[PDB]
Amino acid sequence: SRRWFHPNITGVEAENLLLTRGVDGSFLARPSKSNPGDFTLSVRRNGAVTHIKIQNTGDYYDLYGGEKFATLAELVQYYMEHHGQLKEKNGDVIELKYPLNCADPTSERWFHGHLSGKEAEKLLTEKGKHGSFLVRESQSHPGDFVLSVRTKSKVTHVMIRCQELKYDVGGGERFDSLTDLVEHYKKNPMVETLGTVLQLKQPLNTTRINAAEIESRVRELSKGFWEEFETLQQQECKLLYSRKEGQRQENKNKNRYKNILPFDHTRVVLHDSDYINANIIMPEKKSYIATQGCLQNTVNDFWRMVFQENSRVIVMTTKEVERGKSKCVKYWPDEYALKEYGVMRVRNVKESAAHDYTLRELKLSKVGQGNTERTVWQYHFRTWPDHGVPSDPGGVLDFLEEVHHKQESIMDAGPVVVHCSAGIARTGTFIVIDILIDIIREKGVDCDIDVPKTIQMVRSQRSGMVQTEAQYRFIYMAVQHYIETLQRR
Repeated sequence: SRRWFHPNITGVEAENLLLTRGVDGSFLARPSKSNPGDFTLSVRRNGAVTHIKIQNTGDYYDLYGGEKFATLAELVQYYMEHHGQLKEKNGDVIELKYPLNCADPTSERWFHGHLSGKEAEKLLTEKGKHGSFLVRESQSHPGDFVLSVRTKSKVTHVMIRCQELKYDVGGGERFDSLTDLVEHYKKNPMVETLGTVLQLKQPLNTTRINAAEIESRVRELSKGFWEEFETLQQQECKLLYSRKEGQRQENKNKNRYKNILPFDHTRVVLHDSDYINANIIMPEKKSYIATQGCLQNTVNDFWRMVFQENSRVIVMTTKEVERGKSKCVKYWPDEYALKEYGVMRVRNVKESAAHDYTLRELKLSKVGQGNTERTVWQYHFRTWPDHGVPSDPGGVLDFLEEVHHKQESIMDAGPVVVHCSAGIARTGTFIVIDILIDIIREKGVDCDIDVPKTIQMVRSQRSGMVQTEAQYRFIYMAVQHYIETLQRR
């Protein structure tokens, strides 16, 4: 987990922590209380503490005096090692040496706080498998905690004693935080005298729901969304995969933002150089490619990729110059016009304007070979607001239904190409919504969906997909809308 992240702390307290149990080079990150959605990097230097603003533009994380990033975890990783170059406007170096770990277990998946043993047993019974576990506060002995584990099946309760600030299960080693304890016993499982192993394989799932009762869950979260989202973020340390190819000198100018790079193990490798800032996304039979908006020097690469991957549908989530900002170089010809882009040729056959989007029917082929020609349908979503999300998800739902049918009607088509600015925020929101609806569309409303687990899966294929709580909520709203305007049928 992001040990260096402190969820319910204030600027003043954060100083006290670093001034008492931190040294020079000590750091932590916290949500900003002054700014909804923003964050702060409290660093200790020269016996004193600075607070560096980390803003979430809605598309990425912007570090004042630093770079832009897809996740906080990738941010800290970047300054904690290779290219440790964090400076003040004076030009002096701020070093991140020692993560100051948080004892507060609140946004841990396994932590349920105030909860009864009868309630906990219920959950573990019908939401659990071998290895499911959770940690609640003891109703019985206050200050202590109970670990409850599921393993012809049983549930087992182990007391966790809190003595003089440390935690122990009644013997052995005494830990500093409940997170320390849990990690230890995940790795070093408690055993019974009668020979049962108390395995801790995965926290008990509290986010999976049945699509039918989506309305009841949205009710609860709206009463929350914030907790669920934060718990999702606390998992991004499990996703720090290699992005070495994107860091090659030759590939640097091929990225819209230098530190927002494709994971090596899912990047699109261009044959016939080989680099593009794009990742294949496969749900765990429609697949996706998530990519940044084009750069003037990457347009030929965009079409190479489209041709190579056999994509027949493109989804463009950014509108034509939103206001005073380049979010994508125009990479398609004017209507009726025909253009070459390196070895690739594109004719714009026709444009249909809908209310929420524009459709361009494009003909793509390699130069020299007429036989390689295929129609690519570019779906250009136009009404996404400059700030936040659409008030109503209907326009988005309608847009995806059309994309889905187009894709479904074209035999043996490759991945649907989805892109926005950096290719992680709206790109992430559309893809997840589409994956969720796909599941419902195929399996009906008596099916299990887990929004956060779905985002996690996708985030293991491209960095930091889905950026904001608003996007998180909107995904929920979108799915609820689909369910409702479906049951009425």
